[PDB]
Amino acid sequence: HPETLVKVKDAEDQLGGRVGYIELDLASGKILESFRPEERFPMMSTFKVLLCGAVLSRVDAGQEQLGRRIHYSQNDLVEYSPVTEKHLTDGMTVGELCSAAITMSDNTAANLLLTTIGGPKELTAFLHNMGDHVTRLDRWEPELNEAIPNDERDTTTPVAMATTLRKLLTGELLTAASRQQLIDWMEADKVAGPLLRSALPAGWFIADKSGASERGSRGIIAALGPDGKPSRIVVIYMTGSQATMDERNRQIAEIGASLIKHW
Ligand SMILES: [Ca+2]
Repeated sequence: HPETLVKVKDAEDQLGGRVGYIELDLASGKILESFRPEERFPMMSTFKVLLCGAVLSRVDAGQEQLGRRIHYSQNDLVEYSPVTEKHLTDGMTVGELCSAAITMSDNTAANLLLTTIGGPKELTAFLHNMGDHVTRLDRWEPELNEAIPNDERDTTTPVAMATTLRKLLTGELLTAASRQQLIDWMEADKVAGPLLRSALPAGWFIADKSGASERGSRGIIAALGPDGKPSRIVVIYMTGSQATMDERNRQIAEIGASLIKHW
């Protein structure tokens, strides 16, 4: 029942640490509501959407193909690689790797993709090149995660991430086909059930990507809207608390319910 902003502040009171929140209109790009919009939070696995954005950009520039098959070895596997560990013989295409990174948060998939473009620093250059001088990626998986306190490495701000996500999903930075492919992968997210999706009514569209660090942090970026069409971008970051994963998940779910009931 509580207003979104009230619920967000409540969440922070309960969890400790900091909670960052922003809602932007997809069409206009106007900020509808926010909390700690310009403060830095760790991106965690939410960066994987940006990564595949840079990938699709290379596809649009004719420097990459989603169908290009990549072979790797057991030496390349890092923690949490549910998809890539199953394809040591047949490998995976660039498209499949992006699907795995986004829909399953596969870590090796992200690392392989990062190699195709020259590493974390090259992703940062891509961000700078599209007008995002705030967001920065510094490390690989899984080090880029968890999460030492307000160390600026591998961080963004609610408003920076939201603005950058809007530029990727709308506008002419990517071709229409690539824009659709990006949101398609996000729609198929398979590991964000307990979050915003748990509070979404029937017939609503949602495309999202979550992130998490063993202890302290949690995040979700999403494009959602009623009647099977996305109309708003929501970004929620949490960090610096000693609360359990269950509590973190619950608070996000409650913030999502407030957003919907007050749409
Ligand atoms: Ca507070």
